[PDB]
Amino acid sequence: FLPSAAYLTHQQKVLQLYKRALRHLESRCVHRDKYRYFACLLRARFDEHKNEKDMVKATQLLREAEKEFWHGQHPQPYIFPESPGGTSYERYECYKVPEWCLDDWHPSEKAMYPDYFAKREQWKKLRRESWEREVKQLQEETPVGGPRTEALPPARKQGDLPPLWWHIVTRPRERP
Amino acid sequence: SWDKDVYPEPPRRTPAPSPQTSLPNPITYLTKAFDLLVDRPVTLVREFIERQHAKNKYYYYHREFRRVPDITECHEKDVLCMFEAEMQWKRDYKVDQEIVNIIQERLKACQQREGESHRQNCAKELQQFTQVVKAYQDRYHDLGAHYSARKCLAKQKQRMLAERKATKEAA
Amino acid sequence: VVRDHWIHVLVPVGFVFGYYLDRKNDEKLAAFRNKSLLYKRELKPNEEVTWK
Amino acid sequence: MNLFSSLTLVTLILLTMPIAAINFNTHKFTNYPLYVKTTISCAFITSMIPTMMFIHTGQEMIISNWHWLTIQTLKLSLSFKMDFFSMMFVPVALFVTWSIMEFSMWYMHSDPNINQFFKYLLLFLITMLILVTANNLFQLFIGWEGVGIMSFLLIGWWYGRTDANTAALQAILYNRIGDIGFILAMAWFLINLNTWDLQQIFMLNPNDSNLPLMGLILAATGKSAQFGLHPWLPSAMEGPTPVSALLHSSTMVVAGIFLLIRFYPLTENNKFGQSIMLCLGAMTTLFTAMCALTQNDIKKIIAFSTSSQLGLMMVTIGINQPHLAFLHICTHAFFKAMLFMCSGSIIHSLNDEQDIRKMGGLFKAMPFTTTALIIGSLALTGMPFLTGFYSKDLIIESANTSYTNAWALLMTLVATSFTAIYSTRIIFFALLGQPRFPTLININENNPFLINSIKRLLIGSLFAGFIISNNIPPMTIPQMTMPHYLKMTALTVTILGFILALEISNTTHYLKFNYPSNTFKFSNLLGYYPTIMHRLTPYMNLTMSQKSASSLLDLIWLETILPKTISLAQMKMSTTITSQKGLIKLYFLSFLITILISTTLLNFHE
Amino acid sequence: MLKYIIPTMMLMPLTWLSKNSMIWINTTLHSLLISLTSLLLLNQFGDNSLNFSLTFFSDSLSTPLLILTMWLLPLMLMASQHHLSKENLARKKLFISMLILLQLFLIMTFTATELIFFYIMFEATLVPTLIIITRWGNQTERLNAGLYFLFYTLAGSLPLLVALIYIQNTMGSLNFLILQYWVQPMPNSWSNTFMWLACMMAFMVKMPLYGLHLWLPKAHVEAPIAGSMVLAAILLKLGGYGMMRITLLLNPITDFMAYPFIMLSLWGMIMTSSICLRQTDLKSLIAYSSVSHMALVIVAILIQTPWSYMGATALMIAHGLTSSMLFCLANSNYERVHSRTMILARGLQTLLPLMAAWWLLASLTNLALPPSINLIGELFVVMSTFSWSNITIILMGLNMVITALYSLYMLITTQRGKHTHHINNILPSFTRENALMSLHMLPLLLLSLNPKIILGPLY
Amino acid sequence: SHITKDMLPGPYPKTPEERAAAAKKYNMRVEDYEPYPDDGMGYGDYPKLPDRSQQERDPWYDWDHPDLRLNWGEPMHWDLDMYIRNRVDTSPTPVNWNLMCKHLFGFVAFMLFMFWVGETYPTYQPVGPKQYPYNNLYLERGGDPNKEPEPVVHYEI
Repeated sequence: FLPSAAYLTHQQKVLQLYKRALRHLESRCVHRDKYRYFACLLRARFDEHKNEKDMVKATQLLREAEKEFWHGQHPQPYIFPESPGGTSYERYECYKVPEWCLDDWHPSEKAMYPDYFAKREQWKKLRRESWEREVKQLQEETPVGGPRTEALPPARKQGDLPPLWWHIVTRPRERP
Repeated sequence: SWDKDVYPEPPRRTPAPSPQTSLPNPITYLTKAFDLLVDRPVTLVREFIERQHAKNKYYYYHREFRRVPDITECHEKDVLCMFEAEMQWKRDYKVDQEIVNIIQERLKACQQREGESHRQNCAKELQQFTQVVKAYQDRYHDLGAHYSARKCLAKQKQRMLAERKATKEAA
Repeated sequence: VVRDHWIHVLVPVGFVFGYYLDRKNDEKLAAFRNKSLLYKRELKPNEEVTWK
Repeated sequence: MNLFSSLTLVTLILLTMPIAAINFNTHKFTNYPLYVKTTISCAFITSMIPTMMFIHTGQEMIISNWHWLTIQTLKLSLSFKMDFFSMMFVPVALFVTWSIMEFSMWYMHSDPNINQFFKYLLLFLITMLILVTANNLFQLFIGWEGVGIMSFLLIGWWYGRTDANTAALQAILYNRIGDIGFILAMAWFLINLNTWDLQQIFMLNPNDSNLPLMGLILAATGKSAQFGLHPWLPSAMEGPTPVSALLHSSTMVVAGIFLLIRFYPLTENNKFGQSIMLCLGAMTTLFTAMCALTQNDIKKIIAFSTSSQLGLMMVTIGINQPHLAFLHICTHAFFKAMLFMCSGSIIHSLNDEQDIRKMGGLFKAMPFTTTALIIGSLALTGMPFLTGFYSKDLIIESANTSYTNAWALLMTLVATSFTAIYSTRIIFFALLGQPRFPTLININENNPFLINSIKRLLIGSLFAGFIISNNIPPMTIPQMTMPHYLKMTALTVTILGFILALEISNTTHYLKFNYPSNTFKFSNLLGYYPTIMHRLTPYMNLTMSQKSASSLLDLIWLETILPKTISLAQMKMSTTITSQKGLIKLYFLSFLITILISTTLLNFHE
Repeated sequence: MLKYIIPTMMLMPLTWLSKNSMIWINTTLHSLLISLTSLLLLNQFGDNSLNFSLTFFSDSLSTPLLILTMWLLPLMLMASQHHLSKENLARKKLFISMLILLQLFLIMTFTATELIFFYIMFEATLVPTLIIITRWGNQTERLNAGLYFLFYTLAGSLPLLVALIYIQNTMGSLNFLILQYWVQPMPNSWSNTFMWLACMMAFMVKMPLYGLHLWLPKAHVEAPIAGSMVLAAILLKLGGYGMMRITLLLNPITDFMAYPFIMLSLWGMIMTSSICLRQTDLKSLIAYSSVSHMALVIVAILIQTPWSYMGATALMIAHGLTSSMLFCLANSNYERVHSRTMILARGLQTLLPLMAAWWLLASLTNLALPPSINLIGELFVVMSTFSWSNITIILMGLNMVITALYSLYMLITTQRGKHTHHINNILPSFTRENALMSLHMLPLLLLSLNPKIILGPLY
Repeated sequence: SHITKDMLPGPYPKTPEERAAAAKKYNMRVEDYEPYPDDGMGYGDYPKLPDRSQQERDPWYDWDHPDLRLNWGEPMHWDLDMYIRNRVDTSPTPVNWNLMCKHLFGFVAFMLFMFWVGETYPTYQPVGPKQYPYNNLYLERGGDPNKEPEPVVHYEI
């Protein structure tokens, strides 16, 4: 369930296991120095059988490693206050008013803010002028009838903006 | 105003506090300042408004009724007899509900005046409360929402006939 | 003021008409003028009426 | 009396003018926080005076006016009184909330929606004040559901954040179970004593007091975050910080047991009632005490701590000592308002990381908040003559010197040891250890409003416990005749708890990495009660809502039984009648057999 | 009462011979003047009712419902543009005149002296609503909804006429006083049981109770806002009004025969509050809410306590206001996004900052907020039913818990947490919609100050 | 403006045409399409999914609808109203489920058992009654001012 590929990798799965076990050992192990000791012990335990030339033995050790990890996890791991489940986790989703709005104002409030609305007008002209031919030709020129991936190509032909940029550039500041 | 014999009040009992030691007494200074800042101007305003009231003179009277005879003297159908009968009964019902309200307010006031000893000087009012409310429970209670007057007289006949059978068994 | 716009005068005059006709019905139903056993005083002071 | 009644009514009426200020605003203010803070200060400085007159003379009173729907034998007005509890509680709440106005000037300065916030919080104060002044029981119910719904809004302040509105939904659900308990008690009072009025109800003593007191127990264990309905309290901590401070330090959480403190002449009798009281209190006390161990957030530790304190107050109602429970309300209110406000100061100073892991080094990082935390988490246990001595230790003395349940005593004893050890662990992980918090630090307390608020509440929690707890008329018999090891036992248990927690701390200094043994899990996962019940009962009710209610009973079966069978009967009879090909011989044979069946079979000439 | 009948007639050719873009102002202004004149009625005192003829008379049950009808007319007549403002002048005038004629038959029905006249004006109220919801239903099953509405309400309501003719020619006339002052008990035979079942089952169809309630939600989700609000508020509370009047006869047999209807109403109140917790189609939640609250009303009518009748009429009026307003907010959100669903139109705390106050205040008047009239009604029904039996208060409080749950879920679903950021057509809130919200809420709070009006006959 | 044949009458049979139409219609893989089956509970031919799907779907994929975990073209499992975050969280638990309910019910049974053992075996300090002066404090009980003067006295010990 990832945008660029279908399966992660074997190495990617071992690597996610390593980051999750190291994070849970952070949360388990306070005072940071016994943490550093146990983290180097874990790094050594990965080093002792990292260089095995098989593949079914690699997935064997991976599967038993998930067993002996899920035995020893921590109930409330220290997740950061931006991660899902965290303390904040879009705390300031109260104030992410999107920018398809702000055009439905009365013109007196538009007369209070001259320069920002003039520059929004020139950005909106830049959106409307460079939408049809360039973006739709690059989106209906390079793909096959099945796209088979979600990475979209940059604009490297001659000039202007990359395709499908508007609701990725004009997103809110995430600390308004 | 109000009659002192329908909403009774016991006489006042108020001590004179003898201060042992001398700090003295912040609330006495504060209540004299309260008197001078609140009690005088509101009294002057009320006296002005009362003079403006007593320039002219309105009067409102109390509405009073007569005694239309009975429901026991009305016949089989006779709708222009039962009408006066049941409206007279319904006005008795309203004023009797307010009798119960007066007695229950007396019970509340006996609770709050007599303090943390409830059972001293509240036995008489609780006694008359249980008396009048025993009368109400006997007389108006178990008839429901579509009372007109006739279910009350049917309850009257049924209760006195049952007590007639009870005293015949007691004979 | 009337023939300038005559549309807003319609329902207040209709209500005045209905009020007049309710008073006319009340004058039509004027039996038992002083024949109730409760609301019955002698007629006074001037002329013949206690409600209309 | 003029001064007494007039000043109580202006303490109620000063908390209506800023609502008029926002309603008639029309040109938006900037000093509206300053306005709300100075009117709360004026409300406190007019609420000090009639309490002083109350202790100086006595002179309790009720006021009652503007009766509406005086329909049957009852009548109900806006009727509120000031007695011992009813005006010994109000200045404490106003004082606490004025300090929270200071701290919420500071903490919520950088969010531009501050005016609606102070509107909501002032309206919450108004509703809880209406709850603690009234004697008409319906007005108590008004204050009840009003503080329930303002608790809903202030928990769900941060829109977005599905944890917050999940929390608010859980809080309003357990408040409606408080409502079903309270309306059962109200129904029994109406039908058996013609009213809901505390004067008349206390005037009698109805002896069959089982159904109303069971309803009161259900309402109190709903509103006061207790066992069976407790786990909404850390979830309620998941909102903003001064919200949680006001909402679960002084107000909104004592309103469960304040009702039982009000109904002391009705719970004089009914030994079954007091047995239920103190069994429930001991269960809550041990359960949230053991659940408070191995918690790694600040606010959830403080929520489990205040749940244990309300457990001691239910024990205090189980033993016949209501006035000690009220004294514990007051001191507890000062104390944990100060504790929440100090933790909110630290959390906003340290970029809101908010957790006990990655929290450590804060002593000498300016030590005003560390002084606040050590005074607080000192005062939580029994410290021999501080504010937390008087209430809690008179509670355990009167609990030990009584005809008790003999296991509830042991539960309160063990949970006093547990509150000693999580107080020690919150001190040790919050202030003492090696500093574990990320660089580019801007730890800041050069700040007027923060130090003024913390200053005002430390001055509160040092003196006002004694000042309140000494000059009151003795409404009970103090015990005062204990043996040895029954008066000493409070300090004995707190000291052995400190030794136990300090040796656990020095084992945390070691390095062994022991595996958990599932009692760690049982104390760490909030208990298994939130996970088990919140995954069963939302799944069971809605699984029976989709199958039975949604698809099965209404739509599919009721649309087959009433429309479909009738419509199919009409369709089949029509397709049998009108499906006639046009041959005339069939029609005249029908005429002939009609004539014969009318003559000889079913007679019509006879 | 003729002073209220005849300007309702006179307000109809107003709409025809007013010119283009001037029918609106004249009809709104004159119906609001009719609302003031309607509020001048409230004279009713003490002993008797008031008689506005041998044809018209007003009990104190009929007074607040009549003022509710003549107050809900101009609110609706303003509420029903922007989904027919682009339509024709003739069809627009036909719609407005249809609402005026429906008001006329509702006034006919609420000031009905005779029960025969009450039945005729009952189904005369039934007539135009089918035409309204079918011609402007704006969905594809409006035919099915109007047809189920018609045949349910007739086929339940129809042997009521036969029972009323039988009472007409076995006891003389059917004035409510001479039906009263003469009514004799009717013993436990079987023909009396069928007469009771005919009358009470006709009104059971009209309320509805649980076994007959799929009548309603199609007629609300597949109907315009005018037919929806009039249908819910005035037609269901008119059915309750009718049961209140006709239950004065048949005094002894209701104790014998009125247990299973109490049962079906209670258990279906619980199941209906459960079914409106998990649905989509935002309009339908208020419909099943109305089914739950009128099942509570039915329990309140069939138990026969004065506390129960006061709580019943208070619950009727408060729920009529609340459910009509909440229908109107649902139509406002549907005009914002052409969805009718619930999980789509998310966000709306950030955008539309004022609409949150009306959603919250309507959801709290549906929550039974304690000074409001809704809790007054529900509280007296709970008091009376706990006097009925000591065990049935569990179902009442469980209804209370689930009612708070689904109402506040309906709040925090549509208008809490994240805009779906692909909507980008919603405009800021007009003055019209907020004027409608202020016309709904402010009479409810001003009755919450002084509810001695809306408590009915047994005040 | 919508096709009438994008709704869903009838169950799975027959196997080539209706399964091909449903797989093209629900934007699903052919072997991933599963009807319920047709036990007659309604349900049409709407697919069966792995039924939990909302505390999974790791939130760093950055799909369209952030607080719903949908992606505009998923078949939207039949019970989604019961499955949103803020309704039901079927996360993989840190312990178990059966072992959890066993420990909880055993602990609640133990606490209520010890409360019953307490309720049959109280504690008390070695102390007689509270001795009341005037006839077990008569005339400040329920009353009867002249009915029952009950002779009871206390003695100094």
